[PDB]
Amino acid sequence: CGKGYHLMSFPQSAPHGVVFLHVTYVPAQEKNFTTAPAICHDGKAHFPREGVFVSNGTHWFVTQRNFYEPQIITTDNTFVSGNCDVVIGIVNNTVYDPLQPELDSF
Amino acid sequence: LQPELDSF
Amino acid sequence: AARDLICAQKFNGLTVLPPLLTDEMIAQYTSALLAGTITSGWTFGAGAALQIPFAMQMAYRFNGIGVTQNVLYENQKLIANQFNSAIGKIQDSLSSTAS
Ligand SMILES: *[C@@H]1O[C@H](CO)[C@@H](O[C@@H]2O[C@H](CO)[C@@H](O)[C@H](O)[C@H]2NC(C)=O)[C@H](O)[C@H]1NC(C)=O
Ligand SMILES: *[C@@H]1O[C@H](CO)[C@@H](O[C@@H]2O[C@H](CO)[C@@H](O)[C@H](O)[C@H]2NC(C)=O)[C@H](O)[C@H]1NC(C)=O
Ligand SMILES: *[C@@H]1O[C@H](CO)[C@@H](O)[C@H](O)[C@H]1NC(C)=O
Ligand SMILES: *[C@@H]1O[C@H](CO)[C@@H](O)[C@H](O)[C@H]1NC(C)=O
Repeated sequence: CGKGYHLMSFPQSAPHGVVFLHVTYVPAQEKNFTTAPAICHDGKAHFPREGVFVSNGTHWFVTQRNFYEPQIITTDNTFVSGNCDVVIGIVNNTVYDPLQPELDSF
Repeated sequence: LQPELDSF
Repeated sequence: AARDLICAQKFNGLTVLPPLLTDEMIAQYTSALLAGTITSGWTFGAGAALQIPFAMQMAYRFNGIGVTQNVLYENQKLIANQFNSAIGKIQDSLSSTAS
């Protein structure tokens, strides 16, 4: 159904045949980034639910794979599985908690 | 969630 | 002395045409496909080639079959050893068995 990530198709009749218009999706403008498989915070390894960890040099973000939409790292989009001495390539960073500063702010 | 608000 | 089968076919008008793509160029296609697979993933078949580490690519491959990423990231060397042993077993089975 066409080259690229397929979205739609439209049929057209033709003399002794059919013609498909395959509406597809193609990524356009790439960008280099530094990545890590997991993040060790407080002795616990954090893995992304969906997306991937990237960094533009100083701070780390999590974003989906097909579009650069960076977001800050919280516990809502990451899950914990084991400590941080088994996974190779793991990095040291902090993970923001969306409950405690709102709790003391109240 | 409940024990953390019980602590606060 | 004895006439060859190929010369007996050639002398009666039965010729064999050569293929357009040589074996080296077919091997160049295969090497390009393999390099794009192992250094970019599935992105090179759907647009430009997007580089990615192989561990992250295999974590995406396990996410494709309903298994989470920690299974790969906690058992990376086991999976590497099993893959290397599988490749060696294919090599030995292709060397020994001719059927
Ligand atoms: C990498 O991304 C960070 C995102 O926070 C950038 O930091 C911000 O930069 C803008 C201007 O470029 C400032 O107005 C913000 O105050 C910065 N935010 C923070 C939290 O410091 C950073 O500039 C980017 N580029 C690098 C590090 O080269
Ligand atoms: C899961 O299976 C793998 C093999 O498929 C096991 O790995 C083997 O473990 C034994 C003993 O620990 C070693 O002697 C072998 O050399 C290992 N094989 C490889 C290829 O590394 C693994 O132990 C199994 N896991 C559990 C929990 O039983
Ligand atoms: C990323 O870095 C590599 C190596 O320096 C370079 O070849 C490439 O042009 C850079 N940019 C992109 C978009 O890949
Ligand atoms: C991460 O931090 C811990 C303790 O703070 C330290 O033992 C470990 O070496 C650090 N990892 C790296 C890659 O610096």
